Amino acid sequence: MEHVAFGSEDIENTLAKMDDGQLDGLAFGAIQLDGDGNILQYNAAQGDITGRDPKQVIGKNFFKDVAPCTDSPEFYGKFKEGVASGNLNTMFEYTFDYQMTPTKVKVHMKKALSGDSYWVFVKRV
Ligand SMILES: *C(=O)/C=C/c1ccc(O)cc1
Repeated sequence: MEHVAFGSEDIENTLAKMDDGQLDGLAFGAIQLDGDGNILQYNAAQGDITGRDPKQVIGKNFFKDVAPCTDSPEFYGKFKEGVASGNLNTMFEYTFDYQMTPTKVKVHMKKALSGDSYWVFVKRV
């Protein structure tokens, strides 16, 4: 288990060290996206929240294919503004309801420390 709190101020520094197995040790869902929204990493906690099988969604586009209910100004619009700006740090509640029981969550999106990739962190509320 990786001991990291959801919403921590320096979360991007702490998760910069994590391979897929380490990410699977977190208490919350974690997705790493490229600037187009393609999934680079998707952890076990996230799959428990959403029902998706992690290795099956890596490589898919989060907004176009996996999570169309997030293709909205309230989620994807924030993401793409942050990619365009090169800076992103926002936390909001959302409901995931595509081919699943509607599930209310808290989402924290934050630009990764290095390069140009973006974290999406999720926990139940
Ligand atoms: C709405 O379509 C939400 C879907 C969803 C959210 C998060 C995931 O990791 C997978 C699917």
